Amino acid sequence: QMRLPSADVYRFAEPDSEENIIFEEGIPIIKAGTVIKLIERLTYHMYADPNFVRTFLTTYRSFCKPQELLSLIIERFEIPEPEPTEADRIAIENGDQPLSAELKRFRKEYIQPVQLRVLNVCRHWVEHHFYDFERDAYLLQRMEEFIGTVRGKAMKKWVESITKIIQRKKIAHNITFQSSPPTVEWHISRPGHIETFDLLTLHPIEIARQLTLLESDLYRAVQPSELVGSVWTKEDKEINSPNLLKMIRHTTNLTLWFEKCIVETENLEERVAVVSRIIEILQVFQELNNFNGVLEVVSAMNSSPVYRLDHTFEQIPSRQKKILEEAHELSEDHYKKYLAKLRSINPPCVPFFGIYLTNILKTEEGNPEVLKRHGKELINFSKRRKVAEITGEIQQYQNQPYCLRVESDIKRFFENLNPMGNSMEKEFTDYLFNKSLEIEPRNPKPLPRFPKKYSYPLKSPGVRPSNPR
Amino acid sequence: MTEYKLVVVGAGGVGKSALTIQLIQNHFVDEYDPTIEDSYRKQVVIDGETCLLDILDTGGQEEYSAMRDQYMRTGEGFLCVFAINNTKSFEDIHQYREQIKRVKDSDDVPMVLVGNKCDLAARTVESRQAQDLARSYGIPYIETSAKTRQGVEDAFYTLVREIRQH
Amino acid sequence: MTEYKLVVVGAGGVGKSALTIQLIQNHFVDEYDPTIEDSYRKQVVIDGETCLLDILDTGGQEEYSAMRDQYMRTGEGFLCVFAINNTKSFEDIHQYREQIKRVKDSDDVPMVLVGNKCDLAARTVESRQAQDLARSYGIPYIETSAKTRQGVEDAFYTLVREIRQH
Ligand SMILES: Nc1nc2c(ncn2[C@@H]2O[C@H](COP(=O)(O)OP(=O)(O)OP(=O)(O)O)[C@@H](O)[C@H]2O)c(=O)[nH]1
Ligand SMILES: [Mg+2]
Repeated sequence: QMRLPSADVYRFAEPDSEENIIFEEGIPIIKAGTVIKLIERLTYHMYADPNFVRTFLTTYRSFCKPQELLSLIIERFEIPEPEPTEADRIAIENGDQPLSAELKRFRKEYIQPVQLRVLNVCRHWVEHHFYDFERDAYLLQRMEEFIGTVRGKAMKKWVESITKIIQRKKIAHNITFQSSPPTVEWHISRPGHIETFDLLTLHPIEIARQLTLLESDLYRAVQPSELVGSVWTKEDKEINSPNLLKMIRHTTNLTLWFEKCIVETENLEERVAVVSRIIEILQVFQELNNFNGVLEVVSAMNSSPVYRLDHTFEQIPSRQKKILEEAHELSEDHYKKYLAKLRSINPPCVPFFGIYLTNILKTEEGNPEVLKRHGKELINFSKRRKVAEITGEIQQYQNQPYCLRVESDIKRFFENLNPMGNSMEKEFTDYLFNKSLEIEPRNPKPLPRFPKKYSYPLKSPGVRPSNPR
Repeated sequence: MTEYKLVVVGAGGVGKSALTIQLIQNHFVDEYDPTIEDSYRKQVVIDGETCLLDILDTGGQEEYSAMRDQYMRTGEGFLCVFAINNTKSFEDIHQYREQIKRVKDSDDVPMVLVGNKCDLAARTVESRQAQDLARSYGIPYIETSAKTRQGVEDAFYTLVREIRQH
Repeated sequence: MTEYKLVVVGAGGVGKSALTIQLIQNHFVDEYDPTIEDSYRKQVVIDGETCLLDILDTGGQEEYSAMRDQYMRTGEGFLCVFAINNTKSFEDIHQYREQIKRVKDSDDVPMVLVGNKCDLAARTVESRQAQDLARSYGIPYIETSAKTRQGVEDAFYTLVREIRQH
């Protein structure tokens, strides 16, 4: 049995009680607790839980301010060591050197792990949640002063390290692959002739690849700070969730572009060619595990303007109808099949972010911030663990990069796509629907004929990659 | 038994998710997990008739505006929600109704107008303005306070009645 | 899918972190930041089966025997790493094996002996000496380079296969 400092000179030694900490019914899992108890466990001396550190650092701002968090971990770090024991006093009083058995044990089993864990929190804080520091300069000065006060040849390794990470973070990612990326594919449009780039002139395989690289980069850029507290749904969403919104807006624009390409091709035969090309792009998206790409296509095919084009879908080959149907099925029954498929593939992949947003929002609106026990308001940590489980799954899929070569011009083409032009949403959306009524009138109005608009061959080069280089 | 597919639509931040949660979840359990299977279905008894409610709430995904048509086509009845302290969300209702009519290709779709009280900020849409809008559309108006659970059952049950009487 | 808890151990500076980050992000970390304790997650298909890897990257030879034991309790498999250009790190291996055997109280805990930094020409530990040690423990020996990525997947995935057949 090891003695702890007096709860009178060190606040993190109060014993655990149903009034300051609650556990979830293999390390313990915290359901709720006071901020002091949460910090104690965040830096517990008995076991490790890097998972706790990420959860806490990702979600603490709703129950503790940055400045207060720093003050508390500094207090946690400053552990008073015990007084010599009776055996030591005897030795000291005889003029001998004390064995200090308990002092040495206390340092090895309590002080060292607690202080190392506090420093670990500081390191992860600065390395992965540096925005707290970018937004508050005094907080950073306090951190630097603290790390700079840490004495001892032992802690030296970590002090120097954290100091360097901090400096690196203030003044401002190579990739190695198992294999070599496949060769870029070209169809009608040739390299350098960006003016000719379009849905049917670029190779469908390369369209899916370049959009996958683009969508992957957008997905990988979303930080947890843009999600916690449901900030993307609030009035300052543009300020707090810029990367998320940019990712969603690209997806929306691409869906609208697919719809536009379809309804503006008035000639039935050419429209059938346009729809088939888009389904081939979906097929490559599936091969690449770009789920965001797959749903962009499904969303377009199920939009009001396109969904009603019976004469067009009637001419689509069965193998393609099947492909579209199976893609559509991923979202049915609340994405049941999509969730099963995502959990089974081999990354890299580009997940559909929508699911995550809804789950985070509901977790936050359906759980209380605090649980009350005997008049005490304990932080509801299980709520935070649930949100961090979601941000954690998002981060896991953000790690693996795609082994595909970027083609600058094609990438530029898609970055600048603007189907809506200068029109407002409602007007553009009404335009697409009116175009749909024009090209395929409601029954019993007869189907009119329209002149061709494409002067180049409409035959698709297919979706199987070629291999010459 | 009959299953009713209900879709909750409206501007972001009006409390659509809280309504769904309040209707579905167990209000007598410490923790709620929306990632759990079928946390969107609830068996209920309405006017002595037992049925299964399947609720699609896309709160949080409002920015994916091009996915709206697809999400809406899955429903038989719709809850059109606005926040009583947010006039813009009230003014958006008209377009949501028109879009629902378009994707269901019918001028007579089962729906209920729902005004939700999200917090204690000042109300900007009065009961009469909303009642008049609902009357002009020929649909019921229900006011809720998802936070206190008032009117939640009423909003969904009223919608189911609209579906049964279509 | 099955979850596997892997733990990477070995003397400080051998490449535990670089190996893990290369596996996780396909990125080579050139700077040296001593580790205290970090965790990573990786979904990957191995032998046609989808796995969820939990990788615990520990701090090495930092003379914190107390904490180390803490990491080994949870792990299902261990990657015991040394650098082929550092004899002392090779000599530290048996200490880790003994500790693991002790902590988990078992003579056949799944593990892989990893000789890292095989991209460097100044080798001081011969493959034969390491292979003999691996045979004495009844485990595979795999040489790797977190820099070039050589043998990295092989090391981690072989460990997964051992945990799976155990
Ligand atoms: N040339 C080469 N250098 C490597 C290789 N692996 C790691 N290094 C270098 O070795 C140094 C220490 O690598 P780390 O991965 O931090 O070592 P570690 O085992 O995690 O150290 P602790 O966390 O202190 O226990 C770094 O400067 C890396 O860049 C490798 O395969 N080849
Ligand atoms: Mg390390």
